[PDB]
Amino acid sequence: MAAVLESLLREEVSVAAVVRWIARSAGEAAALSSLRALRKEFVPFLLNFLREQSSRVLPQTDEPADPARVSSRQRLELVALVYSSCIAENLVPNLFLELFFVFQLLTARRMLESPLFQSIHDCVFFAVQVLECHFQVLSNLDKGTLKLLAENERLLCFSPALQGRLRAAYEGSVRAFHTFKKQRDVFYEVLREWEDHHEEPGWDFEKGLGSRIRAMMGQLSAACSHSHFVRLFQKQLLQMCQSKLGRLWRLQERLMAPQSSGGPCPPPTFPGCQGFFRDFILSASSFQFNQHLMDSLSLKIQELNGLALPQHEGERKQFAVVLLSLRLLAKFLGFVAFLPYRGPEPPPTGELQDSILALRSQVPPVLDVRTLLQRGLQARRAVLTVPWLVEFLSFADHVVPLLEYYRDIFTLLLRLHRSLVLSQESEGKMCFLNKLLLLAVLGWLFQIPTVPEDLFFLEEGPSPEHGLDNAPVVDQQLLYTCCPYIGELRKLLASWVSGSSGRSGGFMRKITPTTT
Amino acid sequence: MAAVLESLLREEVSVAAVVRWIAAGEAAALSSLRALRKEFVPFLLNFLREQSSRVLPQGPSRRINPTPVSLQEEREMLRKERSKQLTDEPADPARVSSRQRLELVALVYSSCIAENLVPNLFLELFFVFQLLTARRMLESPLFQSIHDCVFFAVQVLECHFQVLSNLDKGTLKLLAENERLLCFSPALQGRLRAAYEGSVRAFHTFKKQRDVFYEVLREWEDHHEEPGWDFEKGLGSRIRAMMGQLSAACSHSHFVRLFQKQLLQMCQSPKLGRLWRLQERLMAPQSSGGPCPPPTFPGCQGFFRDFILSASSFQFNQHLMDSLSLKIQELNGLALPQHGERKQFAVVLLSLRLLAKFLGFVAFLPYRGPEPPPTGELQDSILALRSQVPPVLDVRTLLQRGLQARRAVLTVPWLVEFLSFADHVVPLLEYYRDIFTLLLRLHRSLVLSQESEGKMCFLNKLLLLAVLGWLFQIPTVPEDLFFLEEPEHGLDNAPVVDQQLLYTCCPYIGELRKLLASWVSGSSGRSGGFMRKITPTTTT
Amino acid sequence: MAKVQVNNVVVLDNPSPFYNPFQFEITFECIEDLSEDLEWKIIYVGSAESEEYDQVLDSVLVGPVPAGRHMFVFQADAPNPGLIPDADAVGVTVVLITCTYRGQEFIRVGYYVNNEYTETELRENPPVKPDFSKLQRNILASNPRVTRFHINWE
Amino acid sequence: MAKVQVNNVVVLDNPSPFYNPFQFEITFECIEDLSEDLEWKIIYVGSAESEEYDQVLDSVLVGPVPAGRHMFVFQADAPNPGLIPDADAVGVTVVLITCTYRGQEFIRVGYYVNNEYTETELRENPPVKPDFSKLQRNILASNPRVTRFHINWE
Amino acid sequence: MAKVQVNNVVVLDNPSPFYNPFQFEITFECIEDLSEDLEWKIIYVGSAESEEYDQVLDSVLVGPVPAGRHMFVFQADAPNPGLIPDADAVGVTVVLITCTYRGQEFIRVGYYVNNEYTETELRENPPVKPDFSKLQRNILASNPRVTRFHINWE
Repeated sequence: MAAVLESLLREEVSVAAVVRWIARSAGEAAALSSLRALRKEFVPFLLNFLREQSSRVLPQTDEPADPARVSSRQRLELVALVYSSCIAENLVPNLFLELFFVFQLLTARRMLESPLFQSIHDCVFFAVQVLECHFQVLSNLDKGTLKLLAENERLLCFSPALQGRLRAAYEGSVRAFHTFKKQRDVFYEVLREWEDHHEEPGWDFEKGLGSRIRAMMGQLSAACSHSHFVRLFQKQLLQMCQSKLGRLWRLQERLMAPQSSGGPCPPPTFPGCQGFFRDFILSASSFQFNQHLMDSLSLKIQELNGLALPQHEGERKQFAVVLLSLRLLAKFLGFVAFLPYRGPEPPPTGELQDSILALRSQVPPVLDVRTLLQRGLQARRAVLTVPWLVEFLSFADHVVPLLEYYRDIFTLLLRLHRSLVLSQESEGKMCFLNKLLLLAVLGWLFQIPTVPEDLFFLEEGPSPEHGLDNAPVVDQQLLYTCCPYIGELRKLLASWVSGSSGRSGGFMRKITPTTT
Repeated sequence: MAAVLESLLREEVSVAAVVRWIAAGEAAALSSLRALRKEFVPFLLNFLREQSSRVLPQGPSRRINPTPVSLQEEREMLRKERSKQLTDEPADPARVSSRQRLELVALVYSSCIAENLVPNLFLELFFVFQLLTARRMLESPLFQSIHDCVFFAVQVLECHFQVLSNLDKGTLKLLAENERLLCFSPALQGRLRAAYEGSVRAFHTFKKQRDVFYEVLREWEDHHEEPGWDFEKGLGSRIRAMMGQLSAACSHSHFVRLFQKQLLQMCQSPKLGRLWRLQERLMAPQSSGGPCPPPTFPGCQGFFRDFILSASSFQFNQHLMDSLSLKIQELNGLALPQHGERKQFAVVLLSLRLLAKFLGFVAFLPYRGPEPPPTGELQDSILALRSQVPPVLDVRTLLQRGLQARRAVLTVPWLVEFLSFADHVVPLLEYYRDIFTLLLRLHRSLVLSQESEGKMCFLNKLLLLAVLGWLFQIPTVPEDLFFLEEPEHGLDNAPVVDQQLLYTCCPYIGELRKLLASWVSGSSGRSGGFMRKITPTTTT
Repeated sequence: MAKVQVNNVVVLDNPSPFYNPFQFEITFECIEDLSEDLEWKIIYVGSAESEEYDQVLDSVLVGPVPAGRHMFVFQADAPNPGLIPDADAVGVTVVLITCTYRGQEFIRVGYYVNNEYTETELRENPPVKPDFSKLQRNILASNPRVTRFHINWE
Repeated sequence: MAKVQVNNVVVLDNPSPFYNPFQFEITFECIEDLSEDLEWKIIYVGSAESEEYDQVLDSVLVGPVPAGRHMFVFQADAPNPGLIPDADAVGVTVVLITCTYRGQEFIRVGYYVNNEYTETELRENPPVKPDFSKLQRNILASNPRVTRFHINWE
Repeated sequence: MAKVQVNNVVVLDNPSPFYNPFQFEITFECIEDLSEDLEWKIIYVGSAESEEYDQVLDSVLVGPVPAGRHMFVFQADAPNPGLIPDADAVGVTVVLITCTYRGQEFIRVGYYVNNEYTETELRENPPVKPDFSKLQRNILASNPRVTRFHINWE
């Protein structure tokens, strides 16, 4: 709880003044400086207060919305201005998670000086008012979202100008021994067996393939030819995992959708074909195999990061392939490397902690990430290197943030985040799509339970060539593929009109099953 | 290769000249054989071992105690069945074939040994003791008789008093009692006689795991000495289940701590005067492994080796590998005071050697392949694939820091032993080449005949030379490394090394005593020639 | 690991006319007793262009679930033809089955559905207005579809 | 009844050359304790033409024997080739094992011994003088002969 | 992984007087056929002081070994009493039995030897010089010490 909010609500200081005071580093400054002890606590206090207020409204005969039935106007306008100006100067870690919250507020249905949002109309008016300040971000979403958002009646009721602007924006559219051969034959047979039988119900991977794999590994260890097996494994993984007839594929895409309730920020999980190798590696339980795999993957990752991509201003498609391959390889390397230390218990504070830090800090990391990030960032090319680095750290354990080595990397990332302005194009000299991709991928990193939540807030302060940065290399398809969670805004919009007619709801009709 | 030997044999140059050259017309004459300087020592060595092959070896009222658990009748049947079928020679100086050539060869050998050009000193000494220990059967071949061999061995052995005076009582007793040296140099035997008379938070399941581990060890030490015992067959099931439970409970740190503490506590150390000496016979090392035996785990250290080989889990190895590295790093920097009597040095060294041994064994386990990379064109691919991963311990920096501030004796042993368990490809890498060349440079400088240069105790130099001479005969390290490659007062000055420590560091030194005892145990030509042969009996 | 596994799903009354209710028999086994009641849902895909045309046919909540295998029969009503656009009225569609624990989906079962006219002339020349009184719906039970997810069961 | 019973006799080190010593593993039985020493002898038959060529190889004395299933290994030297007749040296002959208690024997055991040349060219035409330096001794342990006596045990 | 292992060793003829030759019974198991002949040795440590009084008894070769398990009995002659120093001639000592393959030793077994006067007055106070006609040899078969080494076999 802070005294700044009610003070500003009661007409003491300008919103821009507090936004500059929070972002940077005559009596208005002195009055604001009297509450210096609450400067850091303003943002989470405001976010918790707003979340708690919506509990009355959010779903923890229908009446259409009416702009003339609002309870008040001035307080709502001030709150909306504060919220919009907090996003405009990047006071919050993840923009798309905040866009999901306003969209949820937009579809309310039923049920300090005074509690706010006492009626549905107030909530709808708030949602309309805040959304009006972010035309640029919405204009670059997919076609289906533009379809759904341009036909809704709430926007027409509360702001015909917004409906007209969105409607106009629609038109924009597109040496080895003999036994190695026998082992590779067995491996191909196992792959075919999984390719065929993994889909039918009742299948269990361990019970059906927990015997032949171990024997294969044992005989391979006896023959001592792991290098060829690892090379074949890596080649197969890279070749296979990546990848009217326009109706079958579109329909089938429903049946391979991710978890429905996991959005907008879900934990990492291998989708589809990539899920095969995870259980193979888990059930192998071999020391030599893992070491060879780590060496090969590290060498492959380091080799690909140094490609000199030619540039012209024709078209080029290699960028998507190299980026996706780098992402996959980094994810697998991160999963394998930190396997031993993935403990489910955080380290309690006290003298006992220092022993763990001393013990775990004297071994070098499997891949020097810090120098790679520092060298890359100096010569632009940030868009090529940031995503896979983010993927690598996503699988770390609880100790890693407490270690000294990675704190410098985290500080560098935080310093980079604050420079990613969206409106200030005149000085950025950077394309919009790259900004949107980098902001989305950085904003997802801070939501994982492993990273401490307070690291984003408690920092006093963070503070030349022509390369791959300026070219508009990122495509909407690439952005949606690398950011699978962006599309959940459309799914929430679709449910607005689907659950309208067939609103049964209750009468849960308990049913008791049977057993032999 | 033999041109230099022929020139030196026929009185053309001086031994000192060629010794200085390897390490005004004489310089011009020697410079005519410039391209053959590097091959002189190996050629001379091989020629010596070849000429030795003529003489050295190639390569009734009885009573019993029970243990609990007329002849005329048979003659007719026998006839029916048969019809139906129907001294040692004495040695003295006077029967030598030659003196000048033998003296020149012996002097060259001694000069080469003294200036530290040979790879190993003790191997050459063991070869001199073999040439001194035989009894039966270019311009011209050497060694027509045992006399020639005995005279050559005695001429070489004359100039090495200082090394011979620092071993234990037994070898000096038998060397002073020798029946043959009396014929060739009474003064040397009197000298060694005077020397002999002159010498004097955790979970509850961790308790169950610890109890199981303690129960397991109580099965090994009381049944590992009965014949027919097997480790993996008898214990390959309980250990895996306990280790899986530990991995499920994610409590590897405490178990690793207990394991390391127990290993350090037990593996050091747990009429009596006659029993202790008698017991040493049964625990003797391999009778044929010397003088350069391969690394092995004698005593109680072998239990942990089999335990690791049996467990084979990913999680356990990483924790052990980190903990041993931390313990090794901490112990190197201890500031041992120097001044009464100090004993902590022995404990520190014996701990460091064991920790380095176990870390080196665990770390290189995945890569210990059977074969080298046969070619020079495909090999660079594996070299590139291998050299990228950083090592588990910053060993090169530790060695460089240690030598910069004296402290030589406290670093070389455990570092040298750590490289022992390396695989076959290591020496080809870019990183370890600096360590190996630094070790070469250190080895060259140590000379036993000079003491004014600096201040190093004699036993320290002996220990360093003996340890460094054993690394280069390991089969994994290629032999061509030696020849092709071409401030404060502190710990290195105080006399901290004793005879007991030296004999405990290098057990292979004592094989010289075995060769002397073999001579006197063979007091006659017992049971020579053909031997009894027995056909085994088979059962089903 | 998942505490609940679905053994086999068997299709009933195939084929059947359009107005016939959907029927399924679900076989599943649970290793240990659960702490909350299991819920099931069925969604019909009206069209492939958008998710706005989905019908929520029914949802049931199973009673207390002890260890062991369990079997039960599902009954649900037919979809309303009015909400279905004509373009996707005749063709191929998919029906989905989902079960959630603690409000988290962890198994999704899909079946191909092909709707086609019984009569020959209607099959060759369907009318402009899709007649649902003469359409037969078949279930391709030969090719079931299953997809699983990792959830926090505790 | 016989207090001492010979259960089995096992022949060791067969086939072997001539100079190899006889090695018989024998297990015997005792109904009750024996108060005196058991004397064993090994007797080699020299010739079937006359009894003057038989030889005595070795004899042993067995300590006190309590009731049980005791066992010991009998060892005897090779026969001296200097007294065996030339016509009988090459061929097949018999060896005998007997037991004596208080100067009188109660059991006689006889095995059959083959002295056969190994190499075929010597087998076809053996020389006039037998050559013990390369001949071979074979024992046909599969067909032994047994004879039993009644003895004044008391 | 070693191929040939010993399974049981049993000592024979104990206790016995000093002049009796040593007796042993060894059985061993084999995994796959061996190429060259085996070799065995027996070493007697005369004096507990040092190794200069070691007496070799005998060394034999074992014929070709097929796969399976075998058994045989080893015999060796008595040691020479003249070379034993009179200080070690009464008390305890160690007897060594070793095996070598391809000229490499790979297993060693040893026993404790008890040499004591049978007559109690000589056991309480022994004579100034030995009398080997009254000494008895006892082998502690209950506590056999063994040790096995890893060697090259191919």
